[PDB]
Amino acid sequence: KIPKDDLDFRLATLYNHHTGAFKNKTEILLHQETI
Amino acid sequence: MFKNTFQSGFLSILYSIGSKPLQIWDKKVRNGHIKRITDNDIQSLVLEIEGTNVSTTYITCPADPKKTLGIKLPFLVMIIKNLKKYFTFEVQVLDDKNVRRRFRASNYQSTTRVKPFICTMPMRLDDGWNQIQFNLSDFTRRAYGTNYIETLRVQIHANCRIRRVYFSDRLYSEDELPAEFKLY
Amino acid sequence: MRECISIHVGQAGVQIGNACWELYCLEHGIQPDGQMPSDKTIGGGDDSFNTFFSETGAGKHVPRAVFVDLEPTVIDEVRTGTYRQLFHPEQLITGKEDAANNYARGHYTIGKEIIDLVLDRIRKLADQCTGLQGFLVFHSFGGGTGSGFTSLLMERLSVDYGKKSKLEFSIYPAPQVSTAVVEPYNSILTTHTTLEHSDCAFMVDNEAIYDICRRNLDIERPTYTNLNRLIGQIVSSITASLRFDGALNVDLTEFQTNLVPYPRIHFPLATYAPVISAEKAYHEQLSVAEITNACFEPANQMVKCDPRHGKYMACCLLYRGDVVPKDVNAAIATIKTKRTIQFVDWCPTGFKVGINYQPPTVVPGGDLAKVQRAVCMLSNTTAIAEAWARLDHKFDLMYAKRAFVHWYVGEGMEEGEFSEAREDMAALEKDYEEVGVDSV
Amino acid sequence: VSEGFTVKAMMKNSVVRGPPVAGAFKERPAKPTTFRKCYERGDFPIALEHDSKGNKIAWKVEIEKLDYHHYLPLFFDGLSEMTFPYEFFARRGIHDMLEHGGNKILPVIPQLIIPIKNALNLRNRQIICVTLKVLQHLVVSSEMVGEALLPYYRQILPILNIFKNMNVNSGDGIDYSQQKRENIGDLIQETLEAFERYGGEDAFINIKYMVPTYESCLL
Amino acid sequence: RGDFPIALEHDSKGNKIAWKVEIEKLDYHHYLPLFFDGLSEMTFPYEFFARRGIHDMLEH
Amino acid sequence: MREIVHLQAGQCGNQIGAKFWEVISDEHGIDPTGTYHGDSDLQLERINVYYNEATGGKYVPRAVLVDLEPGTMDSVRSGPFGQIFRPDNFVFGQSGAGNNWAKGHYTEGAELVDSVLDVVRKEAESCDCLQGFQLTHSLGGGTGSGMGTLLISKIREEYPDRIMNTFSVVPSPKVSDTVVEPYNATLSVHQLVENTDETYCIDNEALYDICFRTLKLTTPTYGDLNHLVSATMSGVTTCLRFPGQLNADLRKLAVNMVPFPRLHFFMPGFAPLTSRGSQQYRALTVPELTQQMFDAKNMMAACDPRHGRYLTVAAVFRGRMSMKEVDEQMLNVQNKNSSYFVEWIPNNVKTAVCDIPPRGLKMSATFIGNSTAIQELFKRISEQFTAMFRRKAFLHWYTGEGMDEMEFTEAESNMNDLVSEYQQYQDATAEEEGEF
Repeated sequence: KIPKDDLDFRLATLYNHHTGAFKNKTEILLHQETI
Repeated sequence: MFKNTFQSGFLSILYSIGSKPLQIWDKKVRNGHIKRITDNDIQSLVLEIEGTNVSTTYITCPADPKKTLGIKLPFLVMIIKNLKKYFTFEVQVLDDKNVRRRFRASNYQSTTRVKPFICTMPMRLDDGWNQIQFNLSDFTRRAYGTNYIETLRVQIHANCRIRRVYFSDRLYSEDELPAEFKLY
Repeated sequence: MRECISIHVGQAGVQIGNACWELYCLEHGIQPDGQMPSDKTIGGGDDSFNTFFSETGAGKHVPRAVFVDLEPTVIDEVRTGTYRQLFHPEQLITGKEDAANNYARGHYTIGKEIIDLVLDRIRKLADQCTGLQGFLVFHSFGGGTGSGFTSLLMERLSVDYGKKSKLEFSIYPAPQVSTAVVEPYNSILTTHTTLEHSDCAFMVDNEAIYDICRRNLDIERPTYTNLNRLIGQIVSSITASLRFDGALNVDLTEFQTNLVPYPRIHFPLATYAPVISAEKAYHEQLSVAEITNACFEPANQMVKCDPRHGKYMACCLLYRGDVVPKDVNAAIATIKTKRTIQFVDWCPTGFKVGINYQPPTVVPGGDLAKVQRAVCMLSNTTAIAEAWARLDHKFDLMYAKRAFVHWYVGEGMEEGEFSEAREDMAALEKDYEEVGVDSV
Repeated sequence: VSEGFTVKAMMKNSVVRGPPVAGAFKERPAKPTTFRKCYERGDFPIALEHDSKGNKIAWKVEIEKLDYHHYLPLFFDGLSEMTFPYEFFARRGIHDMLEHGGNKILPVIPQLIIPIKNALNLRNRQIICVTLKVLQHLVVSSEMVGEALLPYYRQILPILNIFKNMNVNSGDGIDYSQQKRENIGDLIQETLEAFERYGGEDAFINIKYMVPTYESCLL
Repeated sequence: RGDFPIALEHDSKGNKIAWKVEIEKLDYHHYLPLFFDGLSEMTFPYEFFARRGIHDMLEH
Repeated sequence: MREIVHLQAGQCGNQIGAKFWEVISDEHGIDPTGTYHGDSDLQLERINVYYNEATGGKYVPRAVLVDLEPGTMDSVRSGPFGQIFRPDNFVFGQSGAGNNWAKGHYTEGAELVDSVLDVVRKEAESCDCLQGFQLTHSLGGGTGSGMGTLLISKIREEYPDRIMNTFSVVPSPKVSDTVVEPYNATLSVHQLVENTDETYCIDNEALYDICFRTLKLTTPTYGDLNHLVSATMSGVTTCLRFPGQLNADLRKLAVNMVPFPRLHFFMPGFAPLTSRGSQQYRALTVPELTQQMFDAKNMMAACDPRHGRYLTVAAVFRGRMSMKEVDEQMLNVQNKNSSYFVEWIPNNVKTAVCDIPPRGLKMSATFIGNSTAIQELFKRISEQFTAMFRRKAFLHWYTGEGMDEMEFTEAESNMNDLVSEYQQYQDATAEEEGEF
C-alpha cells in the first residue's frame, strides 16, 4: 500500500502524539497488521 | 429548524409553565444544578441555574450542534431575575455578507471591544425582577457595516432564573403587549 | 539598517539567551572579549553582524540585548561567565525579590519597580537603530516574570512603539509533566494578554524536545543546556536571511503576511529537521527531498500536538546551505500528492520558501554535527486546538473548588479576571474549528 | 492490592488502596444534654397547649422579664434533641424568647456560642434545617446584634462552609418541598448574605475569610 | 420568509401584482437589488414578480 | 540582599541552633575562630544572607537566642563553635518557666519579650531587604513553647509582610519527657495556626525510629538527632545560598504548597540516609533518592501517609543532575500510586535543583509535603488533653497563674476545627454528586 517512507510513519501508526509518553523508537511505528 | 413557522408578532422558544420546557435546549451541568422552583415575588414557577463557574453550566438552543434556528425577527426579549452574581448570555447573527458574528453581554467586562467575529459588551441590571428587550439590527449597524438577516442560536450561562424567552418584531409598550407576556 | 533588539525575560529567558548568544559569536568572528581577533579573520564580510551587534569607535561590538530578571542568582553567572565582558553593564536589569511563581505578583506588585527602567534602556538601544525591523521576546509561560512582567512589557511596548514587530518564542507548559502546580493559572492569564499585543508566537514545549533528544539524538538523560542549544538553531535560521545573502531571502515581515490568516491565529508550530549526531551524520546523505519529509513527520514535531488531527492552514520552509531551488520545488509537490497530509481547501498555494547560502554553525561543546544543509518549518495547523482544550481542563479542575486563588487575589487583582480570561480561551477554541472546517 | 509509597505499587500492574475515609458529612453520635436534666427536675416555667390550630407553648409567667441569662443558653442546649417533646420545646420557645426583649439579648450572645457550635457539630440534616432558621431570626429581631457577632464568625462559619454547596439538580422537574425551607445550601445563602447586611465594615472580610468561595453583595 | 409586501391578482386581463403599501415610499436601497437578483429564476411565480415588480418600482 | 534572621527558642531551641550553626559554617568554610578558610568562590558570594561583617575579617551570625533559664546560654557559649556569636545577643531570664506555658506566656515571659524586641529590631534593621525569620522550638516546654508563641504574635504586627518560618518539635505520642505537655501542645497550636507563614512538624519518636532502623547506629544522642534536623533545615533554604539550574526559594515553596490559609504543618524527610557500614556499597542515583525520600518509614513525623492523601508535595534536590530523570521519577510515582494524591490538584509534585551538594557526598534531596495523615497528630493530642482535663488534673498551676477555664475549651474547639477541616479535603472529590 505505502508508496513512501513518509507513509510508513503515518499510515496505521497507532501512536498518539498527545497521549503516548516517553515512548521508545519501536513503539511509535506499530501498525495494525501486527496486533 | 424553525423554518416553516409563520414568524409574525412574537416567537417564544422557552417558557416556564410547561410539561417539558427544555425539549429543544441541550444542557450541560458542571459544578452546577438545574431545576424548577417557585419565586416568592411573582408567585409562579421559574427555573434555576447556578454554579460556581460561569463557563460550563449552560443551555444551548439548538440541541444538535449543527442545527441552526433561523429567526428573522429583530428584537430578543428574556425575563431574567437579578441575583448579584456573574451572568452571561450570547446570540449569534447572520448578516448580508453571509457570515455569522457574535454578541456577548457579560455582567463585568467594562469596555466593549470589536474584533472580527466577537463583540463583548457590558450590561447593568436593575434591582428587582426585570425583562430585558435586546436591541438588535442597530448593534450590527454600529459595530459592523452590515444589516440583519438571521439569528442562528442562543446560549445562556450561569447563575440566574429563567421564564418566558421570546422574540419580537418591534419593541412594544407594555400596555400594547399581551397579558401573558406581561411580567406580573 | 536591518536591526533587531533581543529582549530576554526571566531565568528561562536568560538561559535561552546564553546558548543563543554564544551561537552568534561563533557564527560571526566575535570572541568572548567582544572584539574580532585581527590576527586571523573568519569574518569575511563587512557588516553581517549589524543586525545584532553595535560598534563603538575603536574595535568593540556589544549586542542589542537586555537580559531582564527579577532574581539576582541567575543573572550573576552572566556577570562572571566567559562572556563577562561581551555585555555592557547597564543592560542586565535585575530586581531584588522575585515574583514567587505568581503572574499576579510579577504583574502588579513586583514588576512595576522595573517597568520604568527597561523602558529607558530599550529607548537607548532603539534610538541607535536607524532601521529597526523588530524586537524579539523570549519567555516561558510557567514562571512568575516569564508570564507576569512579560505580559506588561507589551502593553507598554504597544503604546510606545506602535506597529513594530514583536516576536515571541515561548514555552508552552507540557501536557503531562511540568514542574510547577500553580502553572495552569499563569498560562491561561497570559495567553489572554499575549494575544492582542503580539505579532507572532512560536510555541515549543519541553516534553517534546526530551522526546527528540532521546530518539533522534542519542542522548540518554538530557539537561537544560541540550534543550537550549536546539532552540538557538531555530532562532538563528529564522533570522539567517537578515545577515547572509540568499537566493530567495525572507525578512521578518514576510512571515506575518504569509502564515497568519486572521489577527488571532498566530501560533505556528516548529521543526528543525536534521537533528543528528556525529556517528549518524556522515554516513547518510541529507538530500533536500530527504530532510523535507522529516519536517512533516508527526513524531519529530516540537509541540505535543499531532498534525494528523487537523488541516494545514499554511507552511513556511526555510532552507540553508547546499540547496538548489529545483530540488526545493520537487519535494514540495510530493507532499501534496498523498491523502494523509491534510491541507485546508481555501489554501491551494500552501507554501512559502526561503533559500539561504550559509550553512548552520557548529558550536564547541554542542551535541549536533556539522552538516551541509538543514531546514526549518512553521506550519499552522488546526491541530493546535487539542493542546488548548487540555489547558481548559486543568484550569477548570482547580478553579471550580477555587484552589490557589487566595494568592493572586491577595495582591492587586479581582476575581473575575480568571473568568474573563477563561472565556477568551473558550473563544479561541471555536475559532479553530470554524476556520478549519470546509465550506458548503 | 497494595498500600501506597512502597516498592509494591511501583509494579507494572498493581492496584492501590487509598485513604480509608474521613469524618465529614456523616452523622455524629449524640450526647446527653442539659435541657433534659433541667426539665425532668422541673424548673422550667413552660407548659404545652395541644391546640387544634397547632402546638404552642403556654407560659405561666411573662416573657418580657424572664431570666434570659439562665434560660437562653439552656434552650440552645436543647437544640440537639430529635424525639417528640424536646425538639419542640426548644425550637418553639426560642422564637418567643427571641421575639420579646430589648437591651438584654446584647450581653448574653457572648454566652450562646458553644451550644451553637455543638449543635452544628452534629451532622444531622434535620437540626441543620432548624438551627439555621433561627440564625436568620437571631440577627433580625434585636438591635445591634449584628455588630457584636463579627469576631464570632471565626468559630461558627466553619461548619456552614462544608454544606453551602448542597442543592438539588432536578433538570426541569419542579420541586414540591419549596414550602418548607428544607434544602440547606439555599438556607446557607439566605443566612450568609443576611450576616453581611448588618455589621458595617469587616462583615465582608470575615466570611470571605471563612467561606472561601464567597462572592460579595451590596455593590 | 415573508418580507415582500406583494400579492398576485390573477386577473382575466392577465396578471398584475397588488401592493399592501405605497410603491412611492418603499425602501429602494433595500428592495431594488433583490429583485434584480430574481432575474435568474425561470419557474412560474419567481420569474413573474421579478420581471413585474421591477417595472412598477421604476415607473414610480 | 535578602537576609534571614534566626530565632532560637528554649533549651530545645539552643541545642538545635547550636548544631545548625555548626553545619552551616562548615558549609561556608568558617573556622571556630570566626574567620573564612574557604576553598572556592561560591562559598563567599551569598554568605551575607546569614552572616554579618566585622572589622578584622570576621563573620557573626544573624542569630538571637532566648531562654528563661540562665544556665543554657553558658553551655551554648562554651561549646565548640559557641564563641562565634556576638555576646550581647543572648537574652536570658533570671527565673525559669517551670514547664508551664502559662508562666512563659503571661507571668514570667512577658518581661523579656520587651528586650528581645529591641535586639531583633536592631538585628533586622541592618538587613538590605529582609526576607524572613526562622524560629526553632519544641512544643512541650514553657519557654520554647511559652514565649515561642508570644514572640511570633507580636512580631507579626511589626513585620507583617516578611516571611516567618517555624520548626516545631511537636509532642511525641508514646515517648514522653513530661507529664504536663498536653496542655502546652493544645494551648500552642491555637497561637500557631494563625501567625506563622510556615511550620514543620518533627517527632522525637520518628527521629529515634530513623536512627534505629535506617542509620542503624547503636547509641543515638541528641547530637545525632539535631544532625538530622539541621540537615533538613539547611536543605530547605540552600536554594538561595547557591545558584541553580532550576531554583525555588522560601516564597516559591510556601505559596506553592499551602492550598488554603490554615494548612502549613509539613512533614520533612531527607533522602540519602545510609548506615556507616553500608555507605560504600550503595550507588547514589535519582530513582533511589526518590525511593528513599518517598516512603512511610522515613518521615520525620510520627504519622504515616498511607492513612490519607497528599495535598501538595515538594522535593528540592542537590547535585549535578538531569532534569528529565528528576521529572520522570515524580511522574512515575504519582501515576503508579494514585489514590494517595488528590484529584482536584492534577500535577501535585513540585521540584527544584541546586548543584552544590552537602559536603562528603555526591548528591542529595529533601522533602516536604502536606498529607491528611496530619490530622491524627491532632486527634491524638486532643484525646490526651480531654483525658487529663475532664477531672481537672493540673489546673492549679495554670489558672492560679492568671487564667480562665474556658481558654482550654476554646483551644480544644480551635483544634478540632482543623481536624474536621482536613477531613474535608481528604474526602472531597472532583465532581460533587458522589460525596453523599
